[PDB]
Amino acid sequence: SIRSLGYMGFAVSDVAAWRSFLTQKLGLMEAGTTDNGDLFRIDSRAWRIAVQQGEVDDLAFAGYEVADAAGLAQMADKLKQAGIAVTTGDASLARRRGVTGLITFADPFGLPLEIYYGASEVFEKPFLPGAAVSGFLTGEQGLGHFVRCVPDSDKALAFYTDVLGFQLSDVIDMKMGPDVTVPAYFLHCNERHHTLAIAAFPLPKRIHHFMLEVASLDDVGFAFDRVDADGLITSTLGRHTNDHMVSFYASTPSGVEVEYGWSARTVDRSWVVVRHDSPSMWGHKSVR
Amino acid sequence: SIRSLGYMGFAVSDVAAWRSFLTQKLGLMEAGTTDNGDLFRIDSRAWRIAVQQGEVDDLAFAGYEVADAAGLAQMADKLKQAGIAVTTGDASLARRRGVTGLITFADPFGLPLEIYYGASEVFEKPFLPGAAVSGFLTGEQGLGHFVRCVPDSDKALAFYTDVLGFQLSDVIDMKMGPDVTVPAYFLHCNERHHTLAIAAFPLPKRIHHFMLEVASLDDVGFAFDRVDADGLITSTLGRHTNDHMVSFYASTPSGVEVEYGWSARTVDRSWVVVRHDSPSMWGHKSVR
Amino acid sequence: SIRSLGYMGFAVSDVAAWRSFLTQKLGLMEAGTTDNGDLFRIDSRAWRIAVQQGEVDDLAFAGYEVADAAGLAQMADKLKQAGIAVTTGDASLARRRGVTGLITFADPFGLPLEIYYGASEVFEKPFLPGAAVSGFLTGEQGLGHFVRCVPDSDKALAFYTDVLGFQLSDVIDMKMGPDVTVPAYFLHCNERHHTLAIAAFPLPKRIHHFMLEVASLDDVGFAFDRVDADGLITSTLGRHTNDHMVSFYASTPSGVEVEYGWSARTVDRSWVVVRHDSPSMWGHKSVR
Amino acid sequence: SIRSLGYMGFAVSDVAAWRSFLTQKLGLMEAGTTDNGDLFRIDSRAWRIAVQQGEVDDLAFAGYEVADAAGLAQMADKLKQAGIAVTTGDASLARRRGVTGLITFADPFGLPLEIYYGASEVFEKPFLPGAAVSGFLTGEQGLGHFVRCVPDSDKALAFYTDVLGFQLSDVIDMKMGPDVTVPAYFLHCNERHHTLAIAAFPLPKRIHHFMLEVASLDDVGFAFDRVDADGLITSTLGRHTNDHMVSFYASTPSGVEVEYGWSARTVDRSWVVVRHDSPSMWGHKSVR
Amino acid sequence: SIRSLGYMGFAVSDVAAWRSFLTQKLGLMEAGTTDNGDLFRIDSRAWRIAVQQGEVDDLAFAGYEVADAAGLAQMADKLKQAGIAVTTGDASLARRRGVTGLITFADPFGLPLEIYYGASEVFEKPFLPGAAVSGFLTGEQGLGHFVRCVPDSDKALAFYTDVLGFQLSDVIDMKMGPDVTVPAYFLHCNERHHTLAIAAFPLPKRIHHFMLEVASLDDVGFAFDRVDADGLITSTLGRHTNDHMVSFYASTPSGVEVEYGWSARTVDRSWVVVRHDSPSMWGHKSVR
Amino acid sequence: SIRSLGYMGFAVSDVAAWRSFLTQKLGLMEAGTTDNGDLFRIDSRAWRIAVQQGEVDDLAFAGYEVADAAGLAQMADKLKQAGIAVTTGDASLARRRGVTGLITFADPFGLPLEIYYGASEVFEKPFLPGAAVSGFLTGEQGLGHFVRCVPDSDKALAFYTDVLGFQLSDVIDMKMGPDVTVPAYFLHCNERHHTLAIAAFPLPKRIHHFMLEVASLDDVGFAFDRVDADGLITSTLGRHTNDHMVSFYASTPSGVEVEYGWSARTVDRSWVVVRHDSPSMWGHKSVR
Amino acid sequence: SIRSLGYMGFAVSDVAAWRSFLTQKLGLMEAGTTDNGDLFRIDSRAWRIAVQQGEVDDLAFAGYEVADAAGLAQMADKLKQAGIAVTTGDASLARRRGVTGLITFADPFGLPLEIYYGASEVFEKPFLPGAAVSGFLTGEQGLGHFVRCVPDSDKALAFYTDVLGFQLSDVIDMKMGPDVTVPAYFLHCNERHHTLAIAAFPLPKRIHHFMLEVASLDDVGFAFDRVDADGLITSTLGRHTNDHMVSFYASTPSGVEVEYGWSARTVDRSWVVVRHDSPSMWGHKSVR
Ligand SMILES: [Fe+2]
Ligand SMILES: [Fe+2]
Ligand SMILES: [Fe+2]
Ligand SMILES: [Fe+2]
Ligand SMILES: [Fe+2]
Ligand SMILES: [Fe+2]
Ligand SMILES: [Fe+2]
Ligand SMILES: [Fe+2]
Ligand SMILES: [Fe+2]
Ligand SMILES: [Fe+2]
Ligand SMILES: [Fe+2]
Ligand SMILES: [Fe+2]
Ligand SMILES: [Fe+2]
Ligand SMILES: [Fe+2]
Repeated sequence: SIRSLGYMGFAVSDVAAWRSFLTQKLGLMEAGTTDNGDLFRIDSRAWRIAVQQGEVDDLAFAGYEVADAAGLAQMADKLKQAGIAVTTGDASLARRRGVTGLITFADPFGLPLEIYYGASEVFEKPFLPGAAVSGFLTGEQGLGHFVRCVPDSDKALAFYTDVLGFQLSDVIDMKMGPDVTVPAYFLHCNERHHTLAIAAFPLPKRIHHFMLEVASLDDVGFAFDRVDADGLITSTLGRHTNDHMVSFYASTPSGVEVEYGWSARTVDRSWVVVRHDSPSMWGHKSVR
Repeated sequence: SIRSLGYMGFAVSDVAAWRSFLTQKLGLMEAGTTDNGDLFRIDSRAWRIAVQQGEVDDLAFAGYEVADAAGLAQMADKLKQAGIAVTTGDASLARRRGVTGLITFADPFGLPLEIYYGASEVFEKPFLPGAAVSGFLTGEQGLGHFVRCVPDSDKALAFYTDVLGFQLSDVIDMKMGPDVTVPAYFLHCNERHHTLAIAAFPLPKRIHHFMLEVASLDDVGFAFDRVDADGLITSTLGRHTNDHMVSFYASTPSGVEVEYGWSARTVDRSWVVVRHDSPSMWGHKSVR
Repeated sequence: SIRSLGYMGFAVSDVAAWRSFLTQKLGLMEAGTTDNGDLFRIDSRAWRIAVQQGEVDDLAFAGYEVADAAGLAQMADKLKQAGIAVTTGDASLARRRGVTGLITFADPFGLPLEIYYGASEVFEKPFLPGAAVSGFLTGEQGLGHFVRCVPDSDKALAFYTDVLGFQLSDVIDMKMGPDVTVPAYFLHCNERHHTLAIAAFPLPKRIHHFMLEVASLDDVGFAFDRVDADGLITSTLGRHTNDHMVSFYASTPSGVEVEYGWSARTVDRSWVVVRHDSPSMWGHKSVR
Repeated sequence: SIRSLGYMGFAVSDVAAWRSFLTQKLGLMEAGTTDNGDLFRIDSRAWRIAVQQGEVDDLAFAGYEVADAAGLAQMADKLKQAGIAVTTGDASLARRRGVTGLITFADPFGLPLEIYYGASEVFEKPFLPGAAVSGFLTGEQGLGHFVRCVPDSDKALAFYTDVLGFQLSDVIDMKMGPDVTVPAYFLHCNERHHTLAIAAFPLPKRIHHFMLEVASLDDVGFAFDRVDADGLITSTLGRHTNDHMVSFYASTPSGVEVEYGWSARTVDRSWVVVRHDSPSMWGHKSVR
Repeated sequence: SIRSLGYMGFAVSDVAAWRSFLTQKLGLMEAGTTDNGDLFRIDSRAWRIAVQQGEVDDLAFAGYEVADAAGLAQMADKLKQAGIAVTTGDASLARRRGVTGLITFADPFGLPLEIYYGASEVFEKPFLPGAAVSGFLTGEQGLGHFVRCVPDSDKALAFYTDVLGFQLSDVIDMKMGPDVTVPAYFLHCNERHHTLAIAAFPLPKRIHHFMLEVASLDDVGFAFDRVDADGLITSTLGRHTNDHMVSFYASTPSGVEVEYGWSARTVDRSWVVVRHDSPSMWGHKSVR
Repeated sequence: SIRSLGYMGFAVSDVAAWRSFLTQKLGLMEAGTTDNGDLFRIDSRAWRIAVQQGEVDDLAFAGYEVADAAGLAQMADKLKQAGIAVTTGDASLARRRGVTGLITFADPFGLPLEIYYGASEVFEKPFLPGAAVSGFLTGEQGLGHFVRCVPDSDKALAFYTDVLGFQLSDVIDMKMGPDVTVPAYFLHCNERHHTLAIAAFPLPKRIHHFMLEVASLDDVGFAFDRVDADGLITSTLGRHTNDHMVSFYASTPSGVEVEYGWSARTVDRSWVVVRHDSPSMWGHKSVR
Repeated sequence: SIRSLGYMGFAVSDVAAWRSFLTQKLGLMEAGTTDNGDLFRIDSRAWRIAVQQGEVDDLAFAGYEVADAAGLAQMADKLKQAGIAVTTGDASLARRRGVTGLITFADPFGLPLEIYYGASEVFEKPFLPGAAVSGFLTGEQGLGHFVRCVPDSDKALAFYTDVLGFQLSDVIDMKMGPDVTVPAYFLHCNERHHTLAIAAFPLPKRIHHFMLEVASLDDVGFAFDRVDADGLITSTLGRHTNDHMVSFYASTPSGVEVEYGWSARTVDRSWVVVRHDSPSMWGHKSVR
């Protein structure tokens, strides 16, 4: 059973731009370069984000974490029974990722996905942010979340809930013009309101944005100014209606956006599915 | 599995009287008028109470909330297996209610009931009460409760516990004269002591009263004076023996009573069924 | 320096009525009869209220407590310097009161007052209320408070603040008819909002009422019913604007009223004098 | 000794614009119209802000609160000894202000000031905001603060600290162009970081802005959108370096600005005077 | 100004009996033998109790602690001004006591007293009790207390309060037979209810008992059994009326009694002098 | 189901050296000598560590605790079904161990193991440490942990997880020279991070070390000095990467090492298996 | 009145060595270079430590902070009245230090001292440590402390307590060989146990060491390893007897030592002067 989103990899045209953006603007810690690419940390894990040179300028792969080898076995079985082509990652791939075991496959629309267990901790190399950030919120909530853009929401929903086991949190009916309303589905696999959201948005990328959550309002405020100085803000500060996250959005060097937030609410056992007609309570004025 | 009482609809002869009563006396928020009727809010939900023009001057329908589509499916199945005529609400009804999916049916004595999932939240339109009220208690406890008057308690009990899944909290043996003692059954479907009570009282209405719970004693005290000014109090302040709610009762424009209270105790896993011979510890002097 | 109101004595025409009223209706503990009269307790002190046979049917004397012999000396000095006739209570009076030392004198309008130190504690005879009362609030706040009716508020104010050292909390402009508005002054000598209030009300008694404070809302609710059963309620439950006490008023056998309340706010160092135009936020409907 | 800023009065050309702005945009409560003008509330006090028709379109007077009559006497004495012309407000003025006693005078540069005691509380008329605002922070910190623009900071400083008793919190060296740096002095008279700030800014008004503090971040976020809808924002959200208040600034109908904030830090006994070179840690981007 | 009782010395006929009694029965830590005698610890101080060979079999001296050299100077001055013969302890005595400076003198009835400052801490030799005791309560409350038996209470009271600065906590009128009632005065010099008590009891010793306070009820219960095994209990478990200490009394090898207790209440600024007619609420049955 | 490690027995060549080491250096309580050997306590249990004369100078047996007789039955069954030779301990062995029932068997490499239920508590003989130790952490976490050295980790892992039911916490890849990397597996059976660790280290003993956990940092610091005085430290203070325990290692008289630590983190339900490349975050410098 | 130690300046032969040592080993933040020298931060202040090129390789000056201009005036007066040559720092010096006002002078043995008020805060440039350090403890406790080596302790003591106003915390009798015992005096000017210590040690430097306090044990543990890697440790981890600080000592490039600690206890109003015979409870083994 998937416990959380553990890592993400980006294939970009300008690795140097990404390195500077992640460390200097967002405050991630540069963790060295390997055959896995330029590695970045936000907590005790050896790496959470990998940046590789590539033409797509987009998310290259995402890794979901299971608790142990038994969990990995369960997921592999579930995928096989669904008719999904799964490959047991070889020792070489596992070593490149710094994990104990992993299986690879793709979502219905081609995004490479990996499910693994036994990632590497580096408590002996204490996290030191590249910019003044009090801390990132990970732990049992994992890395954060991303919005997967798809041509068919229903097919995507079936795969992610029925095969991968994500549960629906809520739905937001996104009004994109008079004749267009697109539902965005927010899914969770742990306490974090959503680890994955699915929407049929007409975008050139695999994801609309990925999100990192910090520990204090000041972390967000300071980062906003750092990013704004280079004219990269896409949405002003605001609070979402569903996860109640206070955040701003900015453009990464690949055009993909990043959401930097704080104070999101979590999902509990008493949670009930609801719907919203707006994605924000206040703020989030588009400056794109 | 029913999680809570989510909404109620009243069909009344004087809509204007009801609008003024709910907002000015009780402090609910006017949420506009639609084909669902005059809508009123007490929290983040788009509406909790609907008032429509009608001859009965009584509760027209009540909606019970399930967590998701799977829960809706379970309830529909349970009702069918019991031989209850259930209708899957059409898109038109779902849109009128602002819900994602719903099924309709009636209790053994004709009260229209609806079970739904995915109601609408409006966090972007912050709740502002029509009178000075610090807040209403809803959340996982839902809207509040109401007492269903029935000609046969046993038949009602079987339907609500065996088919709808409510659990018994306790029973109060209501002494109505020397030769008449009527048991009132209090049922819960969540932490709230009771979301539904059943009693064979000789009343012209479907319910004896509905109850709204507020956040502080002052909310109750101030509302009492507002209502008393118009001579609408039916019972003085008092505390119930079973749910320990401190409340007063007042008459709505339809003759149906409303209970306005604070500080009720909740039901836990260690709860045991008990019986009482009085409905109140103190107060609740009838001024009818 | 006066620390609190320590005890009160009533001279009544019907001692038996008072005994039954204090124990059975209010829940005080009968503490025996001595040459000090019928004694009643509300806490660890040997007695707080004394009832003696007398014609006035009113408050006979009140005792204010100082911390020690030095404090007693200071007050005696302050009174003498003001030209007040003070008498050092003799051993006989001190023994009758159960105190270590005391001085006696009268307020400008004839109320016998006593200032003493070293009252008797009886921890070995644990307090057991005469009715179900969770507890009375005394401690550093003392016995409670009473409203002294006077023919001239200014003369009374000068004596109580300038000579006795009470400090003003606030003032309420009591509208008693179109052509009559009487200011009521509320004074404190410790954390309790007011230990004494002064008003020029046209009453046949020395005090409008005395107040006892209990530990929970239920103590008040249950007592209300006990008193109401005998038709002795004079004001329904309500909350005051100044001390925020939730209370009801009832008539004692002497016609003097008693206020029975809970949850009053205290005065701190940041306190500032204010004025009010109403004595109650809600409730306190006169049923006299 | 001045305890806090208690009330403010504005003399404006468009009273209707102000009424709508204060209630609908900021969420203040309309408290009626008297010979004191249109009254607005933010807490239990009968009024905190008065709006009168006038030509100046600016702050007309400010009232500082003392604890009692003795405090009023002390301040009057202090002012007289300093050679300031003080007038004991007559009963008529006191009644218009709803206070017990007050003295009037002006600061060195003509701003009418009033020091009073015994303002009116209206707990019986519970505060109900004109817009969704969880609450305003007042209490011992008073109304909020305002920045007094003066032609000579040193003369202003001497008057406010030496005569009125305000204490310096800190100083910010405001860089207004290459050849101009103006120090802004922040003063406190209670826990609130500053109740008054003084700066020699070249402005047509007596004050740069006045500030109201709310209870939650959402209060600020929602108000920002309400104000932004009418294009009245002058500074984006940001946090100050000295009081650590998270706020935005907006233009009132008189051109005077209002700061609406949350989460300011307070001053304690361990406080030490410091200096800053920037007024904001992040945000507060001028959109004027 | 005296801060607390810091140490005590006993001159006994059987040093070995005392050593075994203090360590094995009471749980004190043996701290070695010096020219100061056999030393015992209960906390971080180098010693709190000294046992020397002597004929009196009683308390030989007691040391009161001041905060510093200035405090020592003040006390010496106060004693001289009172006509008390004070001797500045010489380096030899200071070294024997392990203190920085001290003055010696005697109470009106011959008990040698010492006031000192700068005692020795031995944090490097962690306290290890001689029996299972969770801990002793000392800190700002000092060593504990003792009851000084005197032939004239008034003379003793004057010396201890007027010269040494102790303050009265309360008085207990000890009924010793029909024709004899002796007042016991309890005095404090810090938070501990009493550090010294004075009574004119007809005893052959300088003190009735000394008291040590432990951290838990079990410490008392276990010690009771250890002492009871040797038939040394003089009073069963009980709770005092004034300090609310739960304790038992036992006989030391010198006939002087020791009180071993737990959970005493402290004295605060709001404390007022009171009187009691019994020394115990419950228990303390004499088995002498 | 195994609840914890309950006791351990050592067979040593120098019993006297062990007695002095455990009590004087580590602070364990000497609990007498029986046919079970020299017994030592760390909490309420009659004994936790037994020292017997023997040639191996190593761990002789370890006892795992189940909750009751049903649990014992389950484990016996599980072992039998796995083909392990289990012997139901006879009354004589049970009496020697002070347990109610037990079964004996051996791990795949010859270590005698015992699973038992109903050990003896001795609350009537309160724990008193042999050295200044505030306390040991046991309770639901049991005695502590030990590292089992084995020739084949996989065979050991299968036995301990599949048969005994331990769960994997994490793995540390121990770099022992350029051509040697040995994985150490850490297993838990309760909240304690690990009760057992398995590694194929080339050591002459059955275990690398056993660990005792104390309540405060000072307990560790003081013990370090006691042990260092005799030159027995093998690793300086440091903190582990996996359990986050702050500890030092020392040599026992048998050559087997003991780890003495504080502040380890526990394992919860959200725990996920991870891997590390270093066993320590800081410190733990080998001084062997 | 001196509130705390605010800043320190070092005049060193190798500025580059110091820069690398402070940032990489200790984790201070490099704050730029000015005419005040290389500046380093540990909190919101613009700088706390300045490093200048110089021959002495020692502490060049220390700055003590007063609350405001009045405090500065008081200290200047106190120094003048004592016959100390004080110089009012000129605008140039104040600007170089980044303070509002300051006075300069020297201690009896030539150490340049400065007392100032109104230092610069830089909240807009959030602190980012040069190494992984969770945080430094400053606030009302100031920078930390240093031990001033003097040829005559009594003369130094008189100056620091009688003129500068420091208060004695405690004394440690340092045994430096059989025929030498030197008392070290620890003084405080706020809650920090000691801001200054004085001892007549035979050292070539003005101070034995300066101390920085961090927020967690790990900060100390990690720094220890960083420093140990270069062989700069002078004392192993240990805890002091007087301030209870857990720390290690290391050599700076100037030979002066630095103490890096955590968890020191503070001084309160109940504090009493004591003496110790050892400076450490455990650890602090000299490896010099
Ligand atoms: Fe879920
Ligand atoms: Fe997002
Ligand atoms: Fe239930
Ligand atoms: Fe009800
Ligand atoms: Fe007061
Ligand atoms: Fe009253
Ligand atoms: Fe101040
Ligand atoms: Fe402001
Ligand atoms: Fe006292
Ligand atoms: Fe005692
Ligand atoms: Fe587990
Ligand atoms: Fe270990
Ligand atoms: Fe001090
Ligand atoms: Fe130090």
